[PDB]
This record gives sequence, C-alpha cells and structure tokens, in this order.
Amino acid sequence: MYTFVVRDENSSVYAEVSRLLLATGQWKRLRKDNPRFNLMLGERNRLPFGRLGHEPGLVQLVNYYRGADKLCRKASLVKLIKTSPELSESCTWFPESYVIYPTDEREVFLAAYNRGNVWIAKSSILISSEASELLDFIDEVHVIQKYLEKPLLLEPGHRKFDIRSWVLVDHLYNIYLYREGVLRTSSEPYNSLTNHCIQKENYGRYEEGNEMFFEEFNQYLMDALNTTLENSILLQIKHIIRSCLMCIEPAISTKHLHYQSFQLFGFDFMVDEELKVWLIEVNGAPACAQKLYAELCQGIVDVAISSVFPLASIFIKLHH
Amino acid sequence: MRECISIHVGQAGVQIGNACWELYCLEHGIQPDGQMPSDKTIGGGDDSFNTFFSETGAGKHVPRAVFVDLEPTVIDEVRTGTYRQLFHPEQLITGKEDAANNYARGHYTIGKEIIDLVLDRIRKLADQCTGLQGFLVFHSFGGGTGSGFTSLLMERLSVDYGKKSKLEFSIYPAPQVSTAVVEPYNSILTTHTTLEHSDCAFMVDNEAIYDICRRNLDIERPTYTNLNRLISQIVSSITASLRFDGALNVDLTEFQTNLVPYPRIHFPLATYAPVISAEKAYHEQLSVAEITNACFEPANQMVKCDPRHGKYMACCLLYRGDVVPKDVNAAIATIKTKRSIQFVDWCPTGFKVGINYQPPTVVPGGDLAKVQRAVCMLSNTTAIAEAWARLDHKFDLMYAKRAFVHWYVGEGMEEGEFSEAREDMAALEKDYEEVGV
Amino acid sequence: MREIVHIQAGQCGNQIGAKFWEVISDEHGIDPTGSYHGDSDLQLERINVYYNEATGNKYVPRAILVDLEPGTMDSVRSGPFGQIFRPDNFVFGQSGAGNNWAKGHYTEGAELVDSVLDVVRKESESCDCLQGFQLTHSLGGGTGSGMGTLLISKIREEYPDRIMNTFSVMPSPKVSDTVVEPYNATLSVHQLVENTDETYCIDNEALYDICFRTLKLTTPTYGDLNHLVSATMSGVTTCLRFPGQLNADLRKLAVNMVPFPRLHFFMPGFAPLTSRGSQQYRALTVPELTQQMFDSKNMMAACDPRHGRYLTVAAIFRGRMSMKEVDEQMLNVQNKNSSYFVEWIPNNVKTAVCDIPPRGLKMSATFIGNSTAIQELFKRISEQFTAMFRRKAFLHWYTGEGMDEMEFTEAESNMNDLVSEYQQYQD
Amino acid sequence: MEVIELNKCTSGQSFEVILKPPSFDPSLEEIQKKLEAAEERRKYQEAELLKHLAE
Ligand SMILES: Nc1nc2c(ncn2[C@@H]2O[C@H](COP(=O)(O)OP(=O)(O)OP(=O)(O)O)[C@@H](O)[C@H]2O)c(=O)[nH]1
Ligand SMILES: Nc1ncnc2c1ncn2[C@@H]1O[C@H](COP(=O)(O)OP(=O)(O)CP(=O)(O)O)[C@@H](O)[C@H]1O
Ligand SMILES: Nc1nc2c(ncn2[C@@H]2O[C@H](COP(=O)(O)OP(=O)(O)O)[C@@H](O)[C@H]2O)c(=O)[nH]1
Ligand SMILES: CCNc1nc2c(c(N3CC(=O)Nc4cc(OC)ccc43)n1)CCC2
Ligand SMILES: [Ca+2]
Ligand SMILES: [Mg+2]
Ligand SMILES: [Mg+2]
Ligand SMILES: [Mg+2]
Repeated sequence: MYTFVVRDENSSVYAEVSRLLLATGQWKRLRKDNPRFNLMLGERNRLPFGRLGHEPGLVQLVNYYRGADKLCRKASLVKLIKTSPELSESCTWFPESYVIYPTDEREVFLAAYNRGNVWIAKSSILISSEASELLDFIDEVHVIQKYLEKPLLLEPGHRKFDIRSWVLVDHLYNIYLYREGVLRTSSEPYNSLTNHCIQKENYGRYEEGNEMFFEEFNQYLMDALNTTLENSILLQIKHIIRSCLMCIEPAISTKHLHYQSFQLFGFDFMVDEELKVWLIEVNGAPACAQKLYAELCQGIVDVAISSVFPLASIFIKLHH
Repeated sequence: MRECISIHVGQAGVQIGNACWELYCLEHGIQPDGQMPSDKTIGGGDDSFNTFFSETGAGKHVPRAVFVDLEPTVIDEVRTGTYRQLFHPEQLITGKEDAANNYARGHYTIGKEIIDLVLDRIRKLADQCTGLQGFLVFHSFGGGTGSGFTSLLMERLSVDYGKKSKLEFSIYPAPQVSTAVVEPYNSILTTHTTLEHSDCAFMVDNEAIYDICRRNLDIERPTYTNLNRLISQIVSSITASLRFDGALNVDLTEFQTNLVPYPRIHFPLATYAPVISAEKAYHEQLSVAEITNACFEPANQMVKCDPRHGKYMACCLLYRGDVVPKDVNAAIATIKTKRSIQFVDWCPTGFKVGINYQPPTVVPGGDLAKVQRAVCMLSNTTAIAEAWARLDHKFDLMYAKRAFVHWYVGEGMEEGEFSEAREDMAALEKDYEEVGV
Repeated sequence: MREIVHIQAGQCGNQIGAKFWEVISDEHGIDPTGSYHGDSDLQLERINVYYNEATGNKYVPRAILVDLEPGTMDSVRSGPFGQIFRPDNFVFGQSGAGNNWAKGHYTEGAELVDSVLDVVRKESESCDCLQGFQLTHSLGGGTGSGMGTLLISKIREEYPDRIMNTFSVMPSPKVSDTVVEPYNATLSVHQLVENTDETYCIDNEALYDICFRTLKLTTPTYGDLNHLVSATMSGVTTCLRFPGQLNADLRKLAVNMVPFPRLHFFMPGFAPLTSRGSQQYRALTVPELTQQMFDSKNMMAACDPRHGRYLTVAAIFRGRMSMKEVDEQMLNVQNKNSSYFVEWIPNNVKTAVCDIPPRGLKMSATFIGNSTAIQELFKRISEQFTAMFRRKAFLHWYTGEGMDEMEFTEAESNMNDLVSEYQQYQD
Repeated sequence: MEVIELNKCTSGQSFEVILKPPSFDPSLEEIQKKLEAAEERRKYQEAELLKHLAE
C-alpha cells in the first residue's frame, strides 16, 4: 500500500483528503514523525523540506512548494511583482502597492500621494485619503496599496465582492484552475471589506452564506451587462494565475529534485466598474466553500496524488 | 614549492586514498613502481607535482601520504595491491582491533595507544619537507576510527603544526551503504571536536554518489569501488591546482581565502559534471555551457540539497579539458538569467575560474567514459546545512532514549559530551540560517 | 586475527555444538580428519575465526567440550566429526549434575571449572587477537545451565574486555526432561542478563511447533530440533566465517544490535524451514525468503513479533541472488510494516548477502531480531517458575546443595525486572 | 561582467568574473588530561566489576 502522514490538524481541505485516502483502502496513515511515508501533508510553518527525499526505496511527495511563500505574503508579493521583469513595475493587473516598514519606499509612495487618492494599508487594515493617517496606524511590516474606489457592484443591493479561485499545481508544474469559484459578497451597499468573518458581524440576505457561485454570477452578467463570466472576467483571471506561477517556477519547481511538491492556492481577485480584474492576494493554505469541499478534494487526490501513486475533469489546465 | 601531506584514516579514508593516488599516478605519468620517465630531474626537484610526491635517489616518486587504520584488513590490501611499491612500510600503520563503530573507542580507548606512533610517522614525512603547508585528511563520519581517531589526530596536528592548514574530505553517512546504526552519534561527535581544527572540509554524501552511479553510470548496485573511483575524480579536480601549473588555489591557504569567509562555515558544496557511462556505445559530447549549467542541478552535487533556497558566500569553477574563458563567460551569462543564484549581501556576486587543458584522466577498465571537458564547482552555499539538519534530527531521535549511549560511556566518555556536541551543531545550524536568511 | 573460542557444556550444549561443527566444517571443506578438500578459497579466507591450523595443514576447531558426566561426550568422540576435536579439549567429570542448577553452579561444577579455564587459557594464548567466546548450552538442565553460567562468570573475570556470546536453549513442557527446568532456566537467565553481550534465545517450544505444525513431523525428536538449530547457527555465523562487504565481528554486532545493555536477547529466524532428509527441488524467490524470514512461524523463539516492536534487525541472505532485489524486498518489509520498528532508532535493519549457500539449499535467509516481544518467553518461564515456587515445591533438591530460598526470590525478581524493561520500550 | 586577473600558462588559465559588487586551541597538556581522565573512568568501572565479581 501507500503511506502518508498528517502534520496540519487545522487544514479543512487536507482533513478531507486524508478521509478520501483512507477510504481508498490502498492508503495507510502513519504517526506524524514516521519518516517512512510516501505523502506528507505538512505543517504550514517551518516544514522540514530538507528531510524529504532521503528515504531509500520511497518516492516522497509533499503538499507544499518550498519557496512559494514569496507569492503568498503581502510584503513579498509586492516585491516579486516590482522586481521580476516577467511582471514588471508596469504590471497592469496589480494595484499600485508600496512596502512600508514601521528596502522601504516611503518617499516613493509620497511622490505618488502628492502626484482620487484613497489608499489601503494591510499586512499578514485602514482606508484613508491622508497618508499620515494610515501611516501612523502602521507604526502603532505593512503594505500600502491603492484602494479600488470604483468596484463592480452587484444589483440588487449595490454590493461589493471579491472572487476566490482555487488553483492546483502538481509535481509536473501543470497549472489546474478549479472550474468552480465563489464570490464572497458584502451584504452592505457600498459607501464611498468582503471577508467572510466580517460579514458575520445582514449576512445572507441575498445568497446563502454571502457566497454567490459562478452559475448565478454568470447568469447575472448575461442579464445585466450582456456578457459572460468567461469573456469579461475569466480570461484575465486565467492570465493572472498563469503569469504569477510561471514567474516563480524556476525558483520552486521540483522537476529534477529528490522529492516532489504540489500545492493548492487561493487567488483573490477584484473586479472594477469596467470589468477589469485586479489581483488582491494569493493564499498558500486556502480553505474551500462547504459545497465545493467534496469535489475539489477528490480532484486533489486524482490530479496531484494518484498521478504519482496510482491505484488499482473538474479542472481547467492553464497551458504554458 | 610547498609540500602537502595526505592522511587517510579508517576504511573509508584508506580505500578512497587508494583511488586518489591511483588516479594521481595516471595523471602525472607515474608507474606503479614509482618511476616517472618525464621527470628529467632525477632525485629531486621543486615541480608542482612534488607537492604530493617526494623523490628518492633511484628516481622513485613516493606519495607524501600516511595510511592509518585500527584494524589491518584494509591497509593489508594496499600492502599487496598494484601500487604496493609506491609506499614504504613506515607510512602504512595498522592496529590490531578496530573501534567497533564506536567514536569513544577510536578517540579515547584505542586512539590513546597509537596517536604518538602516528604523529612520529607523520613527523618523518614532514622532515622531508622544505616548506610544508598543511595536511589533507580523508575519513568517514560514521566509522569508529574515521570519526573518533581523526578528531584526536586533528587536535594534535593543531598543537604540533600550529601555523599549518588542514583540509578534510569527509564521507557523510548514508544508510543505503552503511552497516552501523550509530553513525549519527559518531558524526556529531567528530564534527564538534574537529570543527575548530579544520580550515575547510569537503563533505561527500554516499547517498549522492550512490545515486549518481545508479543514474548516470547505469550500475544497479554500486560498490565501494564504484563510489571511490567517482569520488577520486572529484578529489582530483579539487587538488589539481596544487599539483599542476596555475594561478588559482595554488596553496592550502587559498582554499580558505577563496571559499571560506566565515571560519565555522567551512563546508563547500562540490558539484561535478559530466558523469558519462563507459558502456555507453554512442555518446554526444557536452559543451562548456551544458556542463556549467549542470553544476546547478542537485542531481550532480556531492550532497543532495537545494541551493535555490540558500545563499552563496563563494563559488569556484574548476574546468579540465577543452575550455577557453570566453565560453565560460557566455555560459555564466546565460545561467545567471535562468537560475536562482543569490549571494550574501557582504559578498561580491562572481566566480573564480580555473582551467586546466588536460582533460580528466579515467582509470582504464573503470566505469567513467573519457570526456573532452569536465567541471567541478566549489560553492559555499548555506543550503548544505540541510545535511546537518538531517543528521542532527537522527541524533535527536536516538539520544532522546539514550539508545546505545552505554557503549560510549563504557569507553570513558562522559554523557555530557553528547549534548555538548549536539549543542555545537545547534549553534552551527543557527549560523547557517543567519547567513542564509 | 579475530579468533573465537567455542565452548559447549552439558548434553544439549554438546549435541547442538557437535552438529554446529559438522555443518560449518562441511561449508568450509574440512573433512572429519581435519584435512581440507574444498574447491574455493573463500572457504579459507576467514577459516581462522573458528579453526586452528595444525601441522600438516590440518584444521582443528577452537572448541572446548565440557560436561559433568562422560556419557554425551563419549558419543561426541564416537560421532561423525568426533575425531576433529583436540583431545586435550575434552574436560569432563564423573558425577553428573542431575538437572540441578545448584550442582552445576556451586558444588559439582566448581570442582571442574578450573580445569576448563586452563583449556580456555591455552586456546586464548594462541589467538592472534581474540574476539571473545561463544557458548552452546541449555538452560533447563544442570551442567549447561548451572556450570555454563559459572564458566561465563569466571571467563568474564579473566577476560573482562572480551565479547561473551551464547546460544541458549530454553526449556519447554512440550519438550521437557524434568519439572525443575523453570527453576534452572530462571536462575540462568539472570546470569545471562549480567554476563553476556549477545544471547540467541533458542526456544524448544518454537522448535517443537515448527517440526509439528510446519514440517508435519508427528513425533519430533531432538535430532529434528537440532536440525533447525544447526541451520540457524550456520546462518547467524555466516558473516563471521566468510568474506564479504560487511566482514562483521562479535563486538560490532553487539554495538549495533543492543541499544541498552540488558536487552541483548535475540529472536533467531530461518527460511526456508526444512525437515531432515526432505529435499527442496524449487528454490525460494527473494520475496518468498523475505516474507518467511519475518514470519512468526519461522522464529526460533516462541514469541509473536506483532506483540512487540523491533529494536534492531540483522538479516543474512545466502546464495546466488539479485542484491538489488534483496534491498527492494527488505525495504518493502520495513516500509509496509513500519509500526513494528521503533522510530527512535533510524534505519535499524541491516542486511548482508553471501554467495555461498548452505548444504542442500540454493537460497536461504537467516533472521536475527532484537524485539521487545521476547518478553513473552521470559513471561512464560516466570509463570512456570512461580507456579511451583509459591509452594516451595522441589526446592529441597537445591537447598540440599547449600542454596537458600532468598536466591530464588532474587532470580524471580530479576527476570520480572527484565520483562518490565522490555515492556518499557514497547509502550 | 568584468573579467579580472587573467593568468595564462601552458597548462591552462585562470581568471575571475564579477557580476555584481557586494550590496552592503587546547594545549598538549589539556589533551593529555582529558584522555587520561577518560582512562580513569574506564579503570574505575572495571574495578567495580571485579569487586562485584569478588562478591
Ligand atoms: N565512499 C565510501 N564510503 C565508505 C567506504 N568504506 C566505508 N565507508 C562508509 O564509512 C562508514 C563506516 O566507516 P568506516 O570507515 O568503514 O569505519 P572505520 O573508519 O574503519 O572505523 P571502525 O571500523 O569502526 O574502527 C559507512 O557509512 C560507510 O558507508 C568506502 O570505501 N567508500
Ligand atoms: N486594493 C484594494 N482595493 C479595494 N479593496 C481591497 C483592496 N485590498 C483589499 N481589499 C478588500 O479588503 C478585503 C480583505 O483584504 P485581504 O484580501 O488582503 O485580507 P485576507 O488575507 O484576510 C483575505 P484571504 O486570507 O482569504 O486571502 C478584501 O476582501 C477586499 O474586499
Ligand atoms: N534442542 C535441544 N534441546 C535439548 C537437547 N538435549 C537436551 N535438551 C534440553 O535441555 C534441557 C535438559 O538439559 P541437559 O542439557 O540435557 O542437561 P545438562 O547435561 O546438565 O546440561 C531440557 O529442557 C531439554 O529439552 C538437544 O539435543 N536439543
Ligand atoms: C555475528 C555477526 N554477524 C553479523 N551478521 C550480520 C550483521 C552483523 N552486524 C554487524 C555489523 O557490522 N553491523 C550491523 C548493524 C546492525 O544494525 C542493526 C545489525 C547487525 C550488524 N553481524 C548485519 C547483516 C548480517
Ligand atoms: Ca624531479
Ligand atoms: Mg491572506
Ligand atoms: Mg574499520
Ligand atoms: Mg539431559
């Protein structure tokens, strides 16, 4: 049989993945620190990548890409886009961002402030028109980013939202976009944060759990704006996912490594008034929507796990 | 000209020393009886190969080497093998019973009985030197002799040869070819005691050499003869600058100067290419760019690790064969654009390059095919700390239960040396992570 | 170099010891007269480990034959290889021990033990570099159990830095001579815990079960049991007798197999299990060897290894076979049953391959396991000990030789401590 | 890239390429003491065994 260990007890995604592996009958779970495993569902912090791939007679696979944190932290994402020629400082789908320590770019940000001047400051939140206002809050590492003052608003409700997309990158560095996304909506009309936790503090007046899925959102775009989700939004989303992961592939690829890696990502996008998509952040240990846990986790076993360890499509492959 | 003395300790050091001196003789044209016709200065001279070979009046070229093992089986094969005429009996030293894979037995119990004899025989070679510059020490981490006695020898060498450099070629333990379960103990114990006495140490993980022999030499179950012939090629690439005309790494001090800015972090990573099977009927020869690009693949490194997730402090490229500088620079320019090569901030981002026009010599009847150009990269990257993390973890698993500790305490060693040695490794891993992140 | 001095004490010790010298003399090409008539020089490269080379290029075993009665040793000298032994190395009394540990250890055996040490000293002084000693004996009788452990204590006194190894045959009511065997075994086990570095636990319960259940022998004899013992003893000593990549000795075996000094009692195994005379026309595949070698039905100690964990494992494969397939099958056993190997001893399974197969088998495998499940053996004997001792039954045989009940109470507690120490590392 | 310190001989040549500039023992007595201290710990443990055997 195949053997695996579980080192992240708080992962809702891979708790389901463990279940599916056990239900196969061909996967056996070992104790956390047993080194004789085929698959590691590793911890989120200080995952010991240096101890993988040194067991004779065991092909070893891990559910995290070493070095992928550059893409999945607010501070390092801004630096990655600014300093990579593939993304460049002229990148058109990432908002104007500046890293601020409480190198640093205070003077460059002020040269942008003096030169609508509403900005947001966040880290791993304050929306202000005055730089000193949000900056004094920082010192009280953060990143200052241009707040998208003109977002696409759903009707009825005049509501703001963000789009979460789940992306699976396997050991061959195939980029798989889960066909099912979710809109994490705000139940309060926009007045010139869409986090699920903040909304549980109206909530589900318009849809269950403040979550609008792609079939309803597409039908809305057809009825309201005479277009589709694929044409107006998804092409840009697939382009952004492709650009980000192809940029860091030489740094994180395990193609010729002694161990192999896959990882599930959660891309968060913002759509503005003119159906223009902006990348907000990338989550390296994302959760799923309750309706989509079964389908996506089964796809993780099929595409990322059973592809390496065979037994006895819901993804859109982003080619490159 | 300044002489270098090679010291081979334990089974691994002796058998690897056999492969190196066999290769040295073929590279310099020295027959097994010690004769060297191309040496027109009979009885002496200060040529570059005299760094490793002294000369008798009859024209015999004798290695400046001493072989020491606590059991005679391995060195007895040197005494009766092809190159038996090369060494005089005084430089082959054997005890009666070995250290039984026990560091404390090789360092304290048995090592105390033989250390003064070994130094006396080392003193005999040093007396033949007009300007001895230091020692090259070959040994394993896992053996009782290669770990225990080497650390005792390294201590006394610092006492008796204070201003001399000392370099190591150390065999990192791999369970696929090891027959001792306590090798993590011996490795941590010998690294702690030797750390302050070694200026530069080249670690070779048997796991990496084993997989290179399986992958690129198509050898299903590689033997020590397979591994050591490959290891000897890499060692020859590293010591070629001491034995041939050139301007890079011309003395032992330059190894520390060019590769080790931080004294404790003195474990450079060696990468070698190309390794081509001699049974390969049709082989297309690799270019300078292809062999230079192969220096940044983990599958060709002496220790499997990911330099992409570390930082470089120094980097040398040692080419052998048809190589000219303009092709190296064109290769480096392309590799810099495509690969993750991050130096530490307080270091210049660059490469020191050495080219020897003589292509690598391969032992006749061996597994390695003759190639027209090869390269050995010596890079001091913090990624090699991955091997310390692996080893210290295996140490922590056994020592948490005090398993096998009674064998070491029974030889006079105190239990406190275990945690004292483990704490030094904890400081070493911390040093690497400070530099690397 | 690396000489081993062999000692066989008592009826059982001499019967399995004679069979051991019969088997390995055939493997090394030595005929009953000590003259070598083999075909390969691998039989001679490490022949000095067990044999002295006499004038005329005769090979004489470095063996010492001890008993308190002449009966069994006269039959050894009458046996097939009885003339190969140095006649001086026959040391025997006339009274016997009557299956009484006290007679072997304190009265009858003490009269004779100095004579044995004189022969031990004579063999050791000729050794270029003595490794240590191996002793064959039973624990249920009086001579091998009582005098054998007295010998071990005095040998350690004179050679404190040498390795002591024993092949110790455990009693079993399935193959029982007297009712006092649990008494003699419990007294001997404490001596072995203190004064041996390695002990192969050879359980007559397991040997009987193998002959009856697996080999389908309805009425097993001691000859049937010793056929399993000699095949096991040949296998465990292979890496001492033949050259290879390992070239092992007794000390390196103890260093790597014994993580705690008192837990040095090994479970031996063997594959394929063969009855005497019955031939093996098809050889076992490497997967079949590996599966049987770890199977409880192949263990020479009646313990369920699934009831414990393996501290360390040593495996010997003999015959012409793929060394790559041996690695894959051995790694498969550990990777598919990893819960039975303690995780605080990394890579605690080591394997060796020898091209020379034993007699009558093209392929064979020998198992040496240090498992915490060996406690089931000492538990079984402790229960049989207590069942009689709670009524002081049959003690008069021992108090008549000067022993006190307190020495039995101490031996009982010592073996129970050993049991709980093995339970400590099983959790 | 700057190529500096080029040296050529008949056997080969060496040089250095810079892509970017930087961005910013125990005495003999003590050895003999510890070796003899371990020997006495051995001789002590051997003495306790012989005492235990004498009992
Ligand atoms: N590459 C290589 N490794 C070896 C060789 N011989 C032994 N080793 C490794 O060295 C370790 C064991 O150390 P040894 O050198 O054999 O032992 P020793 O130094 O002689 O010390 P003792 O025998 O215990 O007294 C194991 O991990 C082996 O894999 C060899 O010839 N080549
Ligand atoms: N540049 C921007 N312009 C407009 N709104 C923004 C914005 N940046 C962030 N927001 C809003 O703030 C909310 C939370 O910000 P952010 O996505 O950085 O936190 P987070 O890390 O908790 C989400 P997750 O962890 O699930 O990826 C977003 O949902 C978005 O609606
Ligand atoms: N396996 C085996 N066990 C034996 C043999 N002979 C005796 N025994 C066992 O040894 C015990 C008797 O001890 P024994 O050696 O005969 O008495 P001793 O001469 O005083 O040592 C009993 O448990 C027997 O089962 C034998 O040839 N083979
Ligand atoms: C009677 C001695 N014959 C012997 N036969 C074998 C081995 C072995 N030794 C000794 C060693 O040198 N290493 C070793 C390591 C180990 O790890 C758990 C276990 C056992 C040993 N001795 C291993 C394979 C067969
Ligand atoms: Ca000369
Ligand atoms: Mg986040
Ligand atoms: Mg050795
Ligand atoms: Mg009897």
